[PDB]
Amino acid sequence: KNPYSNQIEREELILKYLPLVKAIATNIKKHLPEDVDIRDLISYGVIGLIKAVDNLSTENPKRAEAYIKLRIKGAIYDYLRSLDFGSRQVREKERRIKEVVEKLKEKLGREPTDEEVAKELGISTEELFKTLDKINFSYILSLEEVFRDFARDYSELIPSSTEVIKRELTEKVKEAVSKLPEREKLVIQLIFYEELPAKEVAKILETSVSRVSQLKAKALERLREMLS
Amino acid sequence: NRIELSRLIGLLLETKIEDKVTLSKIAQELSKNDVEEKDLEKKVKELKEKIEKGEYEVSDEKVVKGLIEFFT
Repeated sequence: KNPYSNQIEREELILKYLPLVKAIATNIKKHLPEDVDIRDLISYGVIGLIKAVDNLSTENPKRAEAYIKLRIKGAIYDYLRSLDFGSRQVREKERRIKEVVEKLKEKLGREPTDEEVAKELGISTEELFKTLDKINFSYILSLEEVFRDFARDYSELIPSSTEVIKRELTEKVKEAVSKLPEREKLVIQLIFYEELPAKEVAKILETSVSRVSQLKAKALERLREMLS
Repeated sequence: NRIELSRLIGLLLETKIEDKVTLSKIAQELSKNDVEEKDLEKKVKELKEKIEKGEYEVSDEKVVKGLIEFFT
């Protein structure tokens, strides 16, 4: 293989999977504060796609591709993990918004429109939202590490035993997912299986964003706890 | 698109300051297709039309698909 021929095989690859980085990022964004630049995501995304193509050994287009994703995503999360998502300041904002929403459900005898919660918290609806998404993502990440343990822990017997086995976790979820309250499951499915943002979910349920938002965050917390 | 994207991917691989830039430029190029918009409601109004009209079921499967297909 002429160095130029190699140089091109690589290029044309990194290039063929660029779109994968794209969607992954575009998707992982549906769970993040609007202020997170997707560009930034895609950037780190690429990094990994390369690192992947690079440290890649021939495999089947199906098997290879699986590795790519698992590296793109990795790249990205690692970046996100670097931010203040786990901060205590966020775990607090959680509790506080819980109060506020409860305090108004009673005070008004109904589900507080986002803005009611906004005003009652003395912040923008915009602000409220970014904060909910941060909270949520904290769990999304907390929950990430769960699948990182159901692997990095067993994976030691992953090369010593080098995909259809993962269908263990695939079923290990149908477990706590059975333990997911008729409401919580309805949101999750609408968010994940449906590829949908909290804002859109609240529209498909004619409810509040803060409402759906609190549900998701509730759900994940469960799933995290059970699958953990 | 590929015309330029190619240029850059290469430009990037020939070598990070400028790279972070070259990279930053690739990132820029990958979003231009913001037009993904599609079914901006249709997919939702349809769902609701199938939410109240009992045409949407919460099978732990679908819920588990989503959860996995995302987390993995």
